[PDB]
Amino acid sequence: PFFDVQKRLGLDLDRWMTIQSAEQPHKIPGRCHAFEKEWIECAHGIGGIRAEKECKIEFDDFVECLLRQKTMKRLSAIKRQRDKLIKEGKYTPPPHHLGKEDPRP
Amino acid sequence: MNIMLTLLTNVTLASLLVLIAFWLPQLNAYSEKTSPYECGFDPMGSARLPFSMKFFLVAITFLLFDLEIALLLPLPWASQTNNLKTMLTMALFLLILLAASLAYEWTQKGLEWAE
Amino acid sequence: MPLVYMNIIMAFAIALAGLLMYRSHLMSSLLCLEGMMLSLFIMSTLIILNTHFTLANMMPIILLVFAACEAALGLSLLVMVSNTYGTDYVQNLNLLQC
Amino acid sequence: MWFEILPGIAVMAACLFIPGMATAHIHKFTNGGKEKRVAHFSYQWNLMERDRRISGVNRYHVTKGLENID
Amino acid sequence: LFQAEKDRRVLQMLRENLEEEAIIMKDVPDWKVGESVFHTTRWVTPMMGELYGLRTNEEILSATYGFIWYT
Amino acid sequence: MTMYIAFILSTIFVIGFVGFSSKPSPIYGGLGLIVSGGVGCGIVLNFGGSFLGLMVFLIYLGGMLVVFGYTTAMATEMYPEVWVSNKTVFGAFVSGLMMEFCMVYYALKEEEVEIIFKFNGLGDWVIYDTGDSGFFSEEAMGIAALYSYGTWLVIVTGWSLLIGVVVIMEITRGN
Amino acid sequence: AGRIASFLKNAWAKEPVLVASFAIGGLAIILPSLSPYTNYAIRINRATPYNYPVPLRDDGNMPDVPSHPQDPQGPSLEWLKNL
Amino acid sequence: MFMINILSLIIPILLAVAFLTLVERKVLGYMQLRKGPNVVGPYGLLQPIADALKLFTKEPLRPATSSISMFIIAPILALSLALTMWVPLPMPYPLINMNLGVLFMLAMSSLAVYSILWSGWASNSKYALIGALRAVAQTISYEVTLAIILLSVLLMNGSYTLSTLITTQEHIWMIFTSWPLAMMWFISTLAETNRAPFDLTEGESELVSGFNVEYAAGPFAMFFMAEYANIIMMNAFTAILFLGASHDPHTPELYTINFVLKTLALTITFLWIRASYPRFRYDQLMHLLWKSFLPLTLALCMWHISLPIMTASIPPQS
Amino acid sequence: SRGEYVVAKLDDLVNWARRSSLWPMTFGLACCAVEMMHMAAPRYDMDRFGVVFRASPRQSDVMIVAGTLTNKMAPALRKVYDQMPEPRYVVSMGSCANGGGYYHYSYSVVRGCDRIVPVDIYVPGCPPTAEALLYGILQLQRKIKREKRLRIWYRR
Ligand SMILES: CCCCCCCCCCCCCCCCC[C@@H](O)O[C@H](CO[C@H](O)CCCCCCCCCCCCCCC)COP(=O)(O)OCC[N+](C)(C)C
Ligand SMILES: CCCCCCCCCCCCCCCCC[C@@H](O)O[C@H](CO[C@H](O)CCCCCCCCCCCCCCC)COP(=O)(O)OCC[N+](C)(C)C
Ligand SMILES: CCCCCCCCCCCCCCCCC[C@@H](O)O[C@H](CO[C@H](O)CCCCCCCCCCCCCCC)COP(=O)(O)OCC[N+](C)(C)C
Ligand SMILES: CCCCCCCC/C=C\CCCCCCCC(=O)O[C@H](COC(=O)CCCCCCC/C=C/CCCCCCCC)COP(=O)(O)OCCN
Ligand SMILES: CCCCCCCCCCC1=C(C)C(=O)C(OC)=C(OC)C1=O
Ligand code: SF4
Repeated sequence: PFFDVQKRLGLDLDRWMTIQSAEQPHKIPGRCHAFEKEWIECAHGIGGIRAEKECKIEFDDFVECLLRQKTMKRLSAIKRQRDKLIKEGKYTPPPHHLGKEDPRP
Repeated sequence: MNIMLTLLTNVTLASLLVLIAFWLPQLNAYSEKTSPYECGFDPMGSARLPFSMKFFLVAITFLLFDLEIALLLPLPWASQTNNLKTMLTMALFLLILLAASLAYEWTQKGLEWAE
Repeated sequence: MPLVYMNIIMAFAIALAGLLMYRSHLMSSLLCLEGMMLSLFIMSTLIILNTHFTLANMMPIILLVFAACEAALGLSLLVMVSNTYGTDYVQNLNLLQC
Repeated sequence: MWFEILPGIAVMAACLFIPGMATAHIHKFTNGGKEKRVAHFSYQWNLMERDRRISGVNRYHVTKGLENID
Repeated sequence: LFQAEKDRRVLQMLRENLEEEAIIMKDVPDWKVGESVFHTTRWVTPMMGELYGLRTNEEILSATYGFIWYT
Repeated sequence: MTMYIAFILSTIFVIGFVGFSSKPSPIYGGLGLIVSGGVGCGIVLNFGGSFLGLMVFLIYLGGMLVVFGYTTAMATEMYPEVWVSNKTVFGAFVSGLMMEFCMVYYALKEEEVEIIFKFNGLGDWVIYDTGDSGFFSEEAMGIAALYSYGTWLVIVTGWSLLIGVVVIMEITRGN
Repeated sequence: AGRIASFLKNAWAKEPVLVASFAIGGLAIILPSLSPYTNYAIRINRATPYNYPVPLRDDGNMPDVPSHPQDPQGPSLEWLKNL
Repeated sequence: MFMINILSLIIPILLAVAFLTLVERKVLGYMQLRKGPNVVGPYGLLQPIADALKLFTKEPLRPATSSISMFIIAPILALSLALTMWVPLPMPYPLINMNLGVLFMLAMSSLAVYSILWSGWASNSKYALIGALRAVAQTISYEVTLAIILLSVLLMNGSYTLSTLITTQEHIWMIFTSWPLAMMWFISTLAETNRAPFDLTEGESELVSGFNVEYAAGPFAMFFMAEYANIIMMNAFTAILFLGASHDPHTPELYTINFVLKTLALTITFLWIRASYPRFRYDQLMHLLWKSFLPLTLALCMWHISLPIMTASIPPQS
Repeated sequence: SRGEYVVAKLDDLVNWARRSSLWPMTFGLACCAVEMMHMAAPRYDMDRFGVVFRASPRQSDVMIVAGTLTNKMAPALRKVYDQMPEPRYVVSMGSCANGGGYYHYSYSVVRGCDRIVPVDIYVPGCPPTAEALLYGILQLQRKIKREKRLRIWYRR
């Protein structure tokens, strides 16, 4: 089914391309390099069954970095509250959030 | 942003030229005038009938040889790598098989059109 | 997810349904196969660009190469079928039953 | 021719002169007169954006020298 | 110098967003101001939406498609 | 929010997919696939994939030219069908259009799990990275890595191409 | 000796295009392995600083690492100036 | 202000095409011991205006058997793509500065063939169908060789940016390094623009008018303008690729003048070639491209990959 | 009036454009077509007047009936005449095309091409010289110069 010729011969036929934290050209990092690094080092050598349970926090962080669902939910909630507050006139946006900011280098 | 404006301007100019050509002159269309042309006479059959392609085999090979271009176009960027020996070996290896594929179809009469 | 991801996924689904539902011409189904490949290319490229995974920037090119191989195979089979029957209709391919 | 072909060639050359000269003049007119900046990579775009931010008039080509460091 | 200025600009934008979020989300009963969505306590590179969420559309265009559209 | 350009491009992508999936005459199918390839090239360009989008556009242009030649050779009829010349083709086209409309509406006006998961929209600009460095294109570097990192991929791809040439010649032999 | 000579004469008489193509391809295949400047090309590729050189934390046991760019330690590109 | 630049690009190109028609007529006349147009205006300078006004005041006709949408779309696509091909050309500055200008031009050129194909098919006439199939054959003949020639030539440039070609040729023309590739590229551009001896799609002696036989009036004129604009654009691209003009950043008009004379010389070379030779058979064109051009192109691609490594002359800007 | 002046000037422009760009169909029948070729020859060089042969009837402005029109050929000539977009002109060249000529009493010859299509200019001769055909073409140009379509429309 899976004859690990690569591991027996130490060839690295396709293992250079399996993960995002593995030796990219010019040392260009992946957008979620640290989260995947943490999750891989948490789950290494303990087996797939345990990796799912004792490393669920790192995987949740990695998935949040990948898809950013919770961040978008928080931003949507904040903007909905902001729109609700302006429509009744209780809140006014600051000048630096309306295009009249003082830029810095 | 600029490229979309340029494309829109070009397409708009062409469409406006078509509109001017189609609405400015006087039109007198009748059946004899709008009929299909075959130099003096009515066509025997339809122009939608199957039209045999004698170069059908070269057309299939063009599909495979066109993707050779996709694999070879990043070559200018590949020449900037440190392991130049590996890149040169693989670049020369890829073209050699492309040359051998052409040689195989040539020697097996694949480039000659159907009779 | 972005809504563009849903758009590309529905493009794949529509092309798959178009392949699975057959009209008279064999050629139409090959175009649906090519459309599925195009949607796969677009989706994979978007995923790779978004996550900045540098090394899989070459993977869609391999996808395109094997897409060309598939298209050549399908066109060759269509050539033989049309040479046999003079038409690329699927209903002529009924010599073999279950 | 034979020199009567020349007027048409000259008209065509005059027509072909216009695009590049107009492009250069428009670039100079809309970039402070100094050859519109080229940003083929993200670092050049970052330089352009910083130049726009520190100009004070939201224009990258407005250049601040040593007179802006009091 | 560019790295130092980038750090300061990003931190200032995050602080301004935090203050505006504190003002806006006061009426929500169970909302923690500046609450992270990650279990880890290490620094996370801010997402584009987080920096420019409460700003004008022109700035968002310039930040997202400014370089790609520049020709 | 910002100009939703990629949303329009992806909607046109889906529209072209419906166009060639309702399966009119292969001429119009190829036209729809060309439109889809162009708008997909534009989509990929809008996220920074200039090379990949342009390359897929070029490849599909060549493929569709070959497909047009083959359609004229072996897929013609006396009256080629368009999207309005047949009840079945028109029904499929309208059904695809309204299915896409329903999905889009249910997607942006509320949050539902269509098939896989849900989403709210917010435009594509939110998920970007605002990374600021480099005298190169990361897409170009990753693609050029094929000749230094992907030796195995180059080997299998070249073998597959040569075998494909041999295969088409074997199939089209006849006898 | 003479068989290959006659074969090459016939090929030059009938298919000069293929003869030239094979000669150019063979030269392109074999010449790079005998060139002394291939290593120079590799070194030139290595000498291009695409990314920032991250400094090392000094621990008092690196005699071959400079403390300033103009210090004599580290790689030198003098060979490149005269190339 | 950018729309001003778009117009200052497109309108003079149309004027140049209009007067290129007259230049062709006069040059082919004088190579044939006659004069060509010299009555409509002094030295025939008013002939293109009369031709355009006659063509756009003449009745256009829809064939009864034609497919109307594609029939109308094809000339629009042709003219719009012909105009679009000019935007990345650096003269010395481009209207649109692209990282990949050469490959963009490749893709747009590949798309341009569909105007011919769709016009021929939608005309629903036998001669137009023959012309469209000949166009399919021509593209199959030239595309791969042209692309690999571009690859081999640009290997010495270091990127696909068109403006870098000026820097690459600061001291010498690229032709002095790749003249076999230059000859093959010249023949490939002759085939790509459907010009004699490869003017197979129109095929006037054999197919009467070929793909555009059904077309009349204004729509016909747009096909003509698209073809001539493509000729000028291809010659300008060849001039940029193989004949590098020295550019002074403080005086770009010198580069503009040098560029214009070189592209005019290349266009006149096309005109001369048309005046000199008979027409190929359209199977002979494919045999020429696949049995002679393709092997040399592959060998020279190998050679131009190996040469910068052997001589330590790899260009910058990965 | 102002409108009368405007339509007169527009007529002048359109007539100049049409008579300065006259494209005859590539169409000949007999002996006369040889003199047509000689009128296209370098000595006379009709292209210098703006006269270019075009094969497609869709792209042609004038038909020159140069040769005998037989009964078997008349439907084809009528077909190619009809397919010509307007404005279109017909020039009859030679005795055969004018009135039947030397085969006038034949059983298989149409006694003049004006039985099939309207004719604008009749060029006499058997064959007319290339110079005579050039004179006929210039006369057709002068006749086109006298058209007043827009004046007639304005006075309607
Ligand atoms: C070079 C690039 C730039 C070009 C710029 C110009 C672009 C021009 C585009 C093409 C339009 C001009 C064509 C010629 C003029 C238009 C004439 C015609 O198209 O319109 C007529 C429109 O007529 C309509 O069918 C009915 C007329 C009434 C319509 C009522 C619309 C609302 C009017 C309300 C009246 C009160 C005033 C409202 C306006 C302020 C229909 O003409 P028709 O006879 O078929 O065609 C024959 C053409 N001939 C006669 C010139 C040879
Ligand atoms: C056990 C039996 C062996 C023979 C039969 C095996 C059948 C399979 C075909 C060949 C086996 C594949 C083995 C080669 C795997 C490639 C990887 C390895 O060789 O290392 C490469 C060494 O490169 C070599 O040149 C590999 C190329 C040699 C193969 C090309 C020709 C042989 C293929 C023959 C079969 C293919 C089909 C038929 C074609 C004739 C790259 O190393 P390097 O670049 O240092 O460092 C990479 C790490 N970086 C990126 C961080 C720098
Ligand atoms: C700007 C874009 C939109 C407009 C598009 C059109 C572009 C402008 C048109 C260019 C006008 C030039 C034509 C003038 C050439 C006339 C040459 C002269 O010879 O004409 C003479 C007299 O002139 C003519 O009678 C009238 C010509 C001028 C027409 C009036 C001017 C109208 C201009 C209005 C412009 C409006 C355009 C449309 C705007 C929407 C008659 O002599 P002719 O018999 O030949 O020669 C005899 C041959 N020989 C010498 C060898 C013996
Ligand atoms: C080691 C180099 C390899 C890589 C470099 C090559 C890259 C590209 C070149 C290869 C492309 C494929 C070419 C395939 C050759 C097909 C041969 C063939 O069958 O053609 C014969 C004709 O060709 C032959 O004569 C058969 C082979 C003859 C020998 C060809 C060259 C062999 C090697 C010669 C040079 C060797 C190296 C150069 C050294 C020069 C001496 C100093 C049939 O001709 P038709 O076109 O069908 O005839 C129609 C009209 N009668
Ligand atoms: C381009 C050179 C000028 C060609 C002029 C067009 C000739 C049209 C007459 C047709 C014709 C041709 C072509 C012709 O070749 C010929 O001789 C057999 C005739 O017999 C008189 C003809 O009638
Ligand atoms: S008129 Fe005289 S020259 Fe002309 S075709 Fe008749 S017989 Fe021949």
